Amino acid sequence: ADTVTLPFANGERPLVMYPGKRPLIGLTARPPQLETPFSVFDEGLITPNDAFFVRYALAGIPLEIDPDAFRLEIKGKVGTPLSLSLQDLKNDFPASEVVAVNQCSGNSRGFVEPRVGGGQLANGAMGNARWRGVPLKAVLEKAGVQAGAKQVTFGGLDGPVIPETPDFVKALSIDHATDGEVMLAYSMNGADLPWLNGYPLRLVVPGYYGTYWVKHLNEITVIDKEFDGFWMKTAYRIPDNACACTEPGKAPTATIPINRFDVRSFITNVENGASVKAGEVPLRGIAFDGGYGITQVSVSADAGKSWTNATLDPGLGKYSFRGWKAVLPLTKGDHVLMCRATNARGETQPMQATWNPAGYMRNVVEATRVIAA
Amino acid sequence: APLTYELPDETAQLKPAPQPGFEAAQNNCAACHSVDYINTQPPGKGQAFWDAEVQKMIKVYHAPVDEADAKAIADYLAKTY
Ligand code: HEC
Ligand code: MSS
Repeated sequence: ADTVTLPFANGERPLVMYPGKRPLIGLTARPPQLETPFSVFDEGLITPNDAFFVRYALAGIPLEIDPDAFRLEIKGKVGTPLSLSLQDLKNDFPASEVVAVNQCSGNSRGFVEPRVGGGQLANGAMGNARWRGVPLKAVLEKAGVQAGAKQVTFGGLDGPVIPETPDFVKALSIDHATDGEVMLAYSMNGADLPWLNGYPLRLVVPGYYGTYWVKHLNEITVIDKEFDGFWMKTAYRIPDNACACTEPGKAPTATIPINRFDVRSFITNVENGASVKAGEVPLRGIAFDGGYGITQVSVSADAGKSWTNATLDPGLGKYSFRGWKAVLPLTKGDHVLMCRATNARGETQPMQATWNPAGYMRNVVEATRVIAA
Repeated sequence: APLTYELPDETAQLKPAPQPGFEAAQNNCAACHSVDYINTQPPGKGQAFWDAEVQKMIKVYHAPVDEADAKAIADYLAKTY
């Protein structure tokens, strides 16, 4: 039936409908991987549950869950091992909330040049939601972390089809896990987690790439060494340098795990070749970073020759999409519109795209050609 | 009762080709994941790309593919995609 075409080579995808979801861009069926149509980001600041993107590494996702039998296990280098029900979590601990962007490591990989292998995503593998749950800090304090603790590993209900394939397990440093922001989220936008977004419980790691946000989370292990599981040691690595980048075609000499978002911004109310009325053209869109706050968003209508200051919306917190609005004088004819954001620690977007072998962390200044009449 | 989730039908198929690697890819490349993983890769990447993809499936994810089939699959893919 319905298809879309993403604007890169071999960009054709089916529009697919999953239970509880609107039609989305189908990347893969087994495991399910769904990208959000770009138009959704112009609908409002919080991404709806039924539009939220889905990424999974392994096909053995859970398809039947009894929320009453479900237990989160807390173990390893702790005083008291814990076995917690969802009712335990909701009753015995105080709740927190955070509005936070979840974005895949590989968001926008389809735009990387030269093209690289992996999930060929446009910019729709990101979303912003109100998350509610228990700060991991409080669960870990109850277990009683031992001095000696270095890292916390996180595992979920999903599993590899073939037992030899490495099971999806991630790690955070102990001081990160106990920071008060890392959350055990049982709620997304005031509802239970959509199935494919990790029902009944997921890790939320504000300002960090999505790979850490472990879904169907059932196993937390405090360890006193570095975790050398495959999804930390081999997968999700970036070049160990300031641009997280190498010369096109070159492998890095040193790598580190992907960590915190770089600064991004988009224009959401217009897309390539849109018609606008010559004169005062109203633009709007979004910006986000790794939790330092957006300081400003500049807009350009002459492909980056000159810049206008956008007006920032009232914010929903440092981890949320930050909205912005601008009105630009446009003469009749062609214009290449750009936006560029900078954050409170002075990070900004490069004008020219960088590259790495994985196609991770793209944040180049986005250009949108419009026609003013 | 538990809650359950109903996935829609899987419809992704490999492009048919006369090469023997087509059949071999059908028998080896759909066991862990759908083949839309292959269909959606960047186009015209060539021999080295697909050789590396196939080898990674075998060495890292432990796909039970033998050497003759690995070559056949990689050649089919580099020629077809
Ligand atoms: C289980 C042992 C596998 C078999 C059999 C094959 N592959 Fe696979 N593949 C496997 C995993 C765990 C993943 C990661 C999926 C994710 O969502 O991260 C993949 C992915 C791919 C891809 C996507 C690009 C990439 O990550 O490298 C491609 C193009 C791919 N696989 C191709 C492929 C082929 C050609 C196979 C037959 C030799 C094959 N896969 C079998 C695991 C497994
Ligand atoms: N359990 C689990 N979890 C998990 C997984 C898997 O596979 N599994 N994935 C990741 C990723 S990788 Mo890349 O970096 S992004 C991502 C995220 C997403 O989310 P959503 O799906 O909800 O959206 O998730 C996360 N989590």
